[PDB]
Amino acid sequence: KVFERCELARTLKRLGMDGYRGISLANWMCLAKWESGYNTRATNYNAGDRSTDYGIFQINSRYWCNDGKTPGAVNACHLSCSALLQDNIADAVACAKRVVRDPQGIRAWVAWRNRCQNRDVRQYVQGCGV
Ligand SMILES: [Cl-]
Ligand SMILES: [Cl-]
Ligand SMILES: [Cl-]
Repeated sequence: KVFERCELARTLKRLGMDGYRGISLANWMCLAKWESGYNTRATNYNAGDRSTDYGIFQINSRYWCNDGKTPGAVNACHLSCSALLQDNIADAVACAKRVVRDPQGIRAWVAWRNRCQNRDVRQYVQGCGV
């Protein structure tokens, strides 16, 4: 599914994302907008390294989830990558929390550095009741 902005924002707040390891809700919103345009079924194959990025946060199969088809991969989220293609994003959120427990935090996503870091991301949550 393709979330609407404010419904997403409340969905993520319910799932404990606001201020998770120091990360405001707006940053997560910015990350989701730029990774997938709020589309849980979004995928991107990386021909270069044989990995795939899954779902609304575009979580990569090499490190985080299992798809069976990525060399030398580990599954730190302990999930099938299919869990990251669901309408219900709880599993994707749990995995995203796990990504940011590692030592880069949100910096693990390059789209966040490009499109979010040291920018004014207030607009993402404006009007949403969060
Ligand atoms: Cl911030
Ligand atoms: Cl699973
Ligand atoms: Cl679902």
